Amino acid sequence: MIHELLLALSGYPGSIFTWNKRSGLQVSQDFPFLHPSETSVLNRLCRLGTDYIRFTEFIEQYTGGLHGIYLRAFCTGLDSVLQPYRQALLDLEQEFLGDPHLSISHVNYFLDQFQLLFPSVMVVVEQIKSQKIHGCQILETVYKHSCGGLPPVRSALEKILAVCHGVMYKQLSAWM
Amino acid sequence: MIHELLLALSGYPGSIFTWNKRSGLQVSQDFPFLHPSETSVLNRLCRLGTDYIRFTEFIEQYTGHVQQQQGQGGLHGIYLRAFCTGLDSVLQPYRQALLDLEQEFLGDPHLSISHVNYFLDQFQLLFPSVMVVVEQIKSQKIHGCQILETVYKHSCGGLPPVRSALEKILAVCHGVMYKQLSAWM
Amino acid sequence: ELVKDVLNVLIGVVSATFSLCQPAQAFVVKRGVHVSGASPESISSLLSEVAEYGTCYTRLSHFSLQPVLDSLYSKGLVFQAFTSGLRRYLQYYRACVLSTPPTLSLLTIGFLFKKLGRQLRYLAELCGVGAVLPGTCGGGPRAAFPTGVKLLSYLYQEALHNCSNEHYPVLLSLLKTSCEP
Amino acid sequence: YVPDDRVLVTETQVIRETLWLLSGVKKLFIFQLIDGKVTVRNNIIVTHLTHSCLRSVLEQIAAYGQVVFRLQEFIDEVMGHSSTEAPFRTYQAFMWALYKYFISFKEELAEIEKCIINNDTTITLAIVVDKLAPRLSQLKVLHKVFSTGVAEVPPDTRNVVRASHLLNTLYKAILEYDNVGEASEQTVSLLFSLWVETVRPYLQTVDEWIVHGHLWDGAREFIIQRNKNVPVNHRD
Repeated sequence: MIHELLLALSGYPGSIFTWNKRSGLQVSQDFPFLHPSETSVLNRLCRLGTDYIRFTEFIEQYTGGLHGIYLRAFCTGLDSVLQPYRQALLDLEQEFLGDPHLSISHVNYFLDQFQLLFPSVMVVVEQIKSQKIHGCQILETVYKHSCGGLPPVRSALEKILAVCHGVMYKQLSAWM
Repeated sequence: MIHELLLALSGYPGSIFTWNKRSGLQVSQDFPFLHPSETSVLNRLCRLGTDYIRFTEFIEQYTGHVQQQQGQGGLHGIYLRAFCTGLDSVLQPYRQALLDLEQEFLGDPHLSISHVNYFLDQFQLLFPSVMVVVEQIKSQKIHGCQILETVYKHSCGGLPPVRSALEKILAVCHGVMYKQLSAWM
Repeated sequence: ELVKDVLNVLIGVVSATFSLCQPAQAFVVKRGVHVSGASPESISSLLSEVAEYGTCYTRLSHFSLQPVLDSLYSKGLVFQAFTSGLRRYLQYYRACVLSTPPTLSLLTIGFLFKKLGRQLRYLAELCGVGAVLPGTCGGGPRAAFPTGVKLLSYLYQEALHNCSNEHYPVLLSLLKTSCEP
Repeated sequence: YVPDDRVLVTETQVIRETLWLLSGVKKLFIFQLIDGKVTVRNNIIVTHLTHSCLRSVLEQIAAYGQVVFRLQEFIDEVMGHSSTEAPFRTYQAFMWALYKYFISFKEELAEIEKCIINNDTTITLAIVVDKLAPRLSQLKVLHKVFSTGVAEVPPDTRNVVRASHLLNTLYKAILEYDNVGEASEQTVSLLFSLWVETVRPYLQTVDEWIVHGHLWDGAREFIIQRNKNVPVNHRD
């Protein structure tokens, strides 16, 4: 089942990889064709995969209340800084085609660079979505989460900081 | 499929591209090779090529063919001759853009008609815009200098390709009326 | 490939010949009807176009080839100068055909001769010769080609009817030969 | 379990089909039409993927097909490949501008088909949808622009308003992308080109009026409706 792991760490829902809007991706069956230890690794992969799915739903919802220009600017920022996820999941085809023997445990040496990044940055749109935040006040919560320890997260939300500061610099370039 | 189509778009039909005088060029709708994806791309090309078959007929039938003998004005004249030379000069681009595929359909060993459909999709735009002009002539029985109004009318259609094609027809027919006016005055 | 000798055959040998014979069978061309090493009906419809240009060159040159020498008894001297200019034209046609690289596709031939093939079908059907036996006609429409005043006036009428057309300088060249006598 | 009956397909065949659908063609074996909505094809399958995962990636591409099947379903009509003295000069500057963009993506879908028949290198759905990502991103812009600008218009209207709504919609559509940072400098310079062509018949009509005095609002194209001149230039 190694291409469906790879399309459901990409977006699209399937049948091994069951989805629910609450639970996220959720392989749950009692497969006779795997070592029984397997499915709890997949639910851990589904975690980041769902912090692409639900983390992507927000993106297509945009581009009034929440539908503001600085939220579009942050959200198309959350495209620029999210493209490395998309690309880093095309490149995960090129091994497994070749080497017949690589087991899914390889995929976790690979993607766990992102396991510091996705569920941390997931709190910033969950915050912007659970509160409401508008205008140049988006250009504050971005910076107050930029002041973190983790050097991955502390340069995810510094790229989104500078692309949404691109809007502030221009609106305050007409104005002056 | 290969090289047979280029004989079909140039006016020499047969076997697969069955010419029929009603519909024009038509493909035979059931084969073991061709899957459903692709006969409906040939029909787009066949409508362009049908308008070229249907263009060569209307050119050849009104110059060289007859010399006054009833030579009815409403079906001939110093103008309708010179329209079909403008029209010949307007078809040089199509002929050139159909020789430029001959050096690929057996000069680049594989093509699929998606590239052909694209490459000739430029002319998918020009031909119906002049097909309506000759269908206006064939129904309104236009004559004499009263064709220069039809030409100059549809030369006001804003589409730049079309506004060049019917400009190059217009230069020929102004040629003729200029000759008549150099004659008279 | 199996064909494309049509280029020199716009002058004459086999793939567009007249062969003054029976129109049904012995009027012959390189016509491989069916099978014939695999080329379809489509190529026959290209080749049987240069049969039209070809048999009109073979027949109009056949018509213009024989001199009159002020000796044919039916042909006043204008017709001599007329036929001389007509052979000047046929010599220019050879000079054009034979300059042509044989390294061209059949479609390039079928398009390149649209000018001359159209404008020579005129001179053939202007005379009695163009409707004799190209394959459509069966030796029927031959009639009296004019000679003398009736030639040289009718020539002037053709120059009017085509005073602007692609055919015009040919008619002026023939009329400026035929004025000589 | 009862057996499904299913047809295996090589994924490059699916890729040939989308490159046709997205080059704006009709009636692929995959992507079958049901009612002018493009549809998956039901029990169609491969191996490395299951049946309903494939179905779901087709749905997403078919809904992208709709945009350009519908723009093609409109580029066919108002240019006539399918009334007398009713030439809308505005919907023959729009619906021409819908076209000389199309080439430079109907084409990319050739040079794609090209490596896909004429070489060795490994290509597959995950290697190609991410390849097309900076261009299907445009077509869903272009669908909201034409959906709002033209597919929302009611059945009977005069040759003033149907042009006026389109002349207005492109202007607010570019302002929506002009201000939002440099996040995709494609989409501003996509949208500016469509407006400049679409104004040709209005900016032409005004030139005749401004410089040669008379104005030729034929088929009643123009807002100021000089039906007044019919009884005047003598009622002074």
